[PDB]
Amino acid sequence: VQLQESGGGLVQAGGSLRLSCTASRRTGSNWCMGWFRQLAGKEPELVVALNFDYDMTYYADSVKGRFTVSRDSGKNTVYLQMNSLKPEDTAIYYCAARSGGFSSNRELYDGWGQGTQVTVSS
Amino acid sequence: VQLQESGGGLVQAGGSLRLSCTASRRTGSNWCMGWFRQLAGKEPELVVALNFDYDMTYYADSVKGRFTVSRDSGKNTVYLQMNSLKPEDTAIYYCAARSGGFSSNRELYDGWGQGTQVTVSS
Amino acid sequence: VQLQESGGGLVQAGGSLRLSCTASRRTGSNWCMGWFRQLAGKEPELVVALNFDYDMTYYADSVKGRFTVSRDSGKNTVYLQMNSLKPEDTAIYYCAARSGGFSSNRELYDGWGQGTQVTVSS
Amino acid sequence: SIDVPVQTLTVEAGNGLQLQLTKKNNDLVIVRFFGSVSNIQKGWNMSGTWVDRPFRPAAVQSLVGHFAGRDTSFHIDINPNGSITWWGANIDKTPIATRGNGSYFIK
Amino acid sequence: SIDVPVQTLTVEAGNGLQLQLTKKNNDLVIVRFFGSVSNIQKGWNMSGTWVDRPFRPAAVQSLVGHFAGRDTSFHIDINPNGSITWWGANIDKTPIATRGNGSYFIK
Amino acid sequence: SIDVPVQTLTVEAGNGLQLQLTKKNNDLVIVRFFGSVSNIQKGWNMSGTWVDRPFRPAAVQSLVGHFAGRDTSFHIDINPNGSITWWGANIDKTPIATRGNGSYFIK
Repeated sequence: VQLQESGGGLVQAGGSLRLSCTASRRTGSNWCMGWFRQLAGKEPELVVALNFDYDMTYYADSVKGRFTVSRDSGKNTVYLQMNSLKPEDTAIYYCAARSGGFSSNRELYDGWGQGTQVTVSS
Repeated sequence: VQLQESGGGLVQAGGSLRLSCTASRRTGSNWCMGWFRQLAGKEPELVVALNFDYDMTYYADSVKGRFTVSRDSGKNTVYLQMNSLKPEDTAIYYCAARSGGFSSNRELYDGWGQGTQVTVSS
Repeated sequence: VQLQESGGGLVQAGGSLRLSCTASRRTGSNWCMGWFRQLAGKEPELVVALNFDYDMTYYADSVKGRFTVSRDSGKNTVYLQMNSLKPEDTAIYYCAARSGGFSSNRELYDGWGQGTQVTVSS
Repeated sequence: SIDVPVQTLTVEAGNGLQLQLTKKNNDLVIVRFFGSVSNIQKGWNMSGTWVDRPFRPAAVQSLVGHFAGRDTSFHIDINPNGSITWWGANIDKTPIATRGNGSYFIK
Repeated sequence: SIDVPVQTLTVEAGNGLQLQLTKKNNDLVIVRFFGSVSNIQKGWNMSGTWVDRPFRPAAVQSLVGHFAGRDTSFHIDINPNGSITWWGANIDKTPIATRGNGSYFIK
Repeated sequence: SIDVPVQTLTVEAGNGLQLQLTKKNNDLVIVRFFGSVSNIQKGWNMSGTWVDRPFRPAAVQSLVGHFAGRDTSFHIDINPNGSITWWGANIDKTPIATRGNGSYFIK
């Protein structure tokens, strides 16, 4: 229900950046944690997600190969390693967590982060 | 009345002919309607059939790709569109409906039409 | 007395030798009868076996294609027909039987034979 | 522990497929698959014994089975009329061993 | 013979998949698959109606279904919160008929 | 509603496969598949805990399971002696997640 974010911020193009998100609780089965990408003026979209119970991931085609998501164990935490950052990746990234699998639909994501700005510069 | 047949008759070579068959009642699950092919003196054979519950079809090797069977909706009707009619396709086509899937056996087809003459001229 | 073994002995390289094994009783489902291979000094390993309930076999990579196992019916018997015998197949062969499938473990094999010396000379 | 009536039936469904049906409390049925299937097309009526009246369901029931030692699957339809429909892939002359537990209600 | 309470629920789970749930003795549920699944990726929440409260399990239940006329298989997760998770392969735009019987306990 | 005894057992079957059994009325058992199977050959005994006495059936039961995110499946045999036999395809070193609900009578 309650999430806390860390990392993000400004980064040179081609560079790297690491986002972290941990949940206070687990709401149920098929526990999923990831991030939503909100491009300025455009719609939010599920960019990255990890199913805890199945140890399986989903990647948006725009970030496939460049972005990686992994957890810890007794920490309830998910990491997002962002490599080869394009200028088009700059957005406010929201951490999201839910029970029931992956969803593109913002609604019934039991946790929704306050957001962390990721700015890509020269 | 179990079954009602319409269409058929006389047709030219390489031409086309349509056949219709409605049912008054459904006898159960895996509801199938189709047609049997009895050549002049030969042993009758299941030539075409459709499952209503599964939306799948059967075609005989000899008529594969030339014949097409379809339904509408609640009409409880099966339509047989025949194309590229060879002079060896001349037969009395019997309509048949059963609950239980596709069968080669004239056995139990709860509905058995009176038949309709189909002759192909050259 | 669970198992009774026969055959074996001295044979020329490239020649053939037959092993037999009958079981007094069946201990349950997934009933298997097979043979273990203990090379002088080395560890005993499952080399050949037949599941009665599934009519399916197992063969060790080294004896694949060369050795064959078949049963009878109302006999509870398994034959091992060994062909193309190599000088490296000189071992004591223990007949084995169990309920529960194939196992390399000298464990809950309910039947364990006293062995038979299979010798491949010049 | 509560005691309930138990009935038992073995059906040679045809094409090699064996069914072992156990009906407890005249409602819940657990079907066990045995034997080996062969020479059956998809959606076709199986060429053996129909399920006896006491074991017939009020509405159609699709029961999933598994081919032994493979990752492939099949399922069959027991129709209220007693007939069994094959709804796996087209199986040729080679028999494949068939196993599985499937349960259905009658009422 | 012992008679028991019987409750019924149909769920249009989404993506073409249809669920027919029968709950006997407020415990045993047999789900019957129907319809045709299409446009769904693995592990994704299904885009339709969730399972109603009286039918939700206490812990997650994986139910195995079969694709008619094929040797291919699938499973769904009915989560305690009522959501349905698709756990078969990714399916494109072409609908495939889905059948099978699965059972679970609620308590 | 009718009250019935409930017993619970988790079994580390070996090779990564985990079974959650629930026994109701000393008869009906539902097996829930969990974990990830790896390094196991077709027809081989699983290298772990055997099913405890109170959950052993009187006769061999085949339980179908499904591999997550794939269209492939397996089944296991619970033998009367408690041993679990693998009957899916041969699995290599890479583990595949295994789910499914299967049921069987003990009596």
